Amino acid sequence: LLKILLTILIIIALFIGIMYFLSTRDNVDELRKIENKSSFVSADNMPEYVKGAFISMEDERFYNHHGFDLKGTTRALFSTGGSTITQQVVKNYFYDNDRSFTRKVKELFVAHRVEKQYNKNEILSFYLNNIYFGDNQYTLEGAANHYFGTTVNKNSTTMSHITVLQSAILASKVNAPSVYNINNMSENFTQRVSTNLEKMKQQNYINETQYQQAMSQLNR
Repeated sequence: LLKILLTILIIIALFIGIMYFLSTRDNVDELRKIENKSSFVSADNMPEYVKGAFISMEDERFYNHHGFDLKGTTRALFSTGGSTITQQVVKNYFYDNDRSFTRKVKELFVAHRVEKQYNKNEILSFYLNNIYFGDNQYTLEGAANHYFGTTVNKNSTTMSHITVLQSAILASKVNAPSVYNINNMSENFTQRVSTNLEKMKQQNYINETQYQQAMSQLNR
């Protein structure tokens, strides 16, 4: 008996070793291809409320972990469905197409590589720069200009910068239901972006004067 559960260990292992060999490759720095994007901006060149508008909702402890976050993985494993900003990256670039257990696992193997190789600001720039804001917008810059006419490059001087409110909108589309329309937001959506403005105030990405600003704006 103690050997039957063993013979199930080495198969999961064999399957995990199977899993590894299949992640290769799937090789970064293919990930660096992103940077050529016409409207590519880098996170260091954005406001900190824009950075946090995503961090706080999606990956509340980004610069901490090294790819995997178990307290959000357990919540996904229903001790309460979160992906690290690193895993989303991986998936979005490579696995944008398919989901399967045999993918989510190797997606852990790949995300590991990208933490090994890149740094947190690089990473988070692939994330913010290859994601869908539901209008055929896959860059935060594209989406920002496209929905509000504002920019996310803090060094910008030609276009008007992006407001606090707007950040929580775009952060909160990223993983909203395909139904959640930024052009016309639902009571259900306009409460989702709020769950967000709270997570930034809470996490200190914004102050109470900025916070009320958005929520008055949201209720405008």
